[PDB]
Amino acid sequence: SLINLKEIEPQLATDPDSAFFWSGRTEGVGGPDVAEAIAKSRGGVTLESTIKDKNIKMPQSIKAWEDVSASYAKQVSGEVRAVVGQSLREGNIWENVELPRLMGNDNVTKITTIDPLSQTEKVIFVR
Repeated sequence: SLINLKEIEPQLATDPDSAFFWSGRTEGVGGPDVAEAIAKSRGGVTLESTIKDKNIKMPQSIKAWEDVSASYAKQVSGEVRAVVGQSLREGNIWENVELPRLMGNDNVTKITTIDPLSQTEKVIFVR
């Protein structure tokens, strides 16, 4: 592996009701920077903003991101928000790594999606 997962994991923990996820684009609008803007404008964080703001060094590159994404998902609690576009990439981390671990996270109480362009919301899970 390209990273030292065991020492990074504690830094991926998030405050309750603060974690955001994201995937895809709608009419070409989306991606990690748009998700971070939506998240921070609403008082929350993303995986990328956590990595940047907690100064975690990230690049085998795909495996590193999968491991950190899974750890981030495992450590959230409360209400979760996800900026999910209409156009998703086959194999994306949100559907293949993160959302299954959110479903397996007994502390997740709600998942709400937000479109990256319109910001229309949909509740997709209530536990």
